[PDB]
Amino acid sequence: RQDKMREEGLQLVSMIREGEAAGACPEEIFSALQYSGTEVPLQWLRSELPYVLEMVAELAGQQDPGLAFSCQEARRAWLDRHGNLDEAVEECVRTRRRKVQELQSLGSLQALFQHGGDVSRALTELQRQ
Amino acid sequence: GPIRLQVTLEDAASASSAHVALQVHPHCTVAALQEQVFSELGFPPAVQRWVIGRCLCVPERSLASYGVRQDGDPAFLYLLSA
Repeated sequence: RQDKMREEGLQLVSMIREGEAAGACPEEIFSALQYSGTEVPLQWLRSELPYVLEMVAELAGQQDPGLAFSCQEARRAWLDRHGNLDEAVEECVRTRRRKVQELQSLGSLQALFQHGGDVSRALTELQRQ
Repeated sequence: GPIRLQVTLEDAASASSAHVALQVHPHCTVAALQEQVFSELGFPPAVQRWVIGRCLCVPERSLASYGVRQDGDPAFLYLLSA
């Protein structure tokens, strides 16, 4: 008395195992719980998350234009920040700035958007005429 | 000073035969614990997911942040299926 800590731990481990069995990584389950604590995070990912990633993308694009964001970049920032929307947007625009800076020649922007922030997929596709 | 942390190892396959106790400083970071479990128990930190209470731990924070206070405080180490 009283280590309900172990109860909460077992609960999260349960949801993490269930997520892993459905292809969801623990960061997805935990990010779902931390951003509006849905009692089912598996339903929440498919159900409520798309508009939230769209939110990260809209705020991120509005913050430091022009450097549009892809859904994959917003998702990666969102998961990398365990669901913290402001941190997610900041890391999103920060990582995209890193990716346009990383390119050898361009500035171009369409290539990174079109290939979900993949530096070398946008690099290989933008080598065209 | 050091405290007895009650790590319960959890895996994709698991029901409680394997428990572990680790002396850790609450002021030490979760990353430091990850390196400790790497050398001690042989688990690479890339596969380690620490759960303390209702939190999937971030390696930058201290165990006290979640938080490790008394001895015997329970933690869970979920290992990923590489």
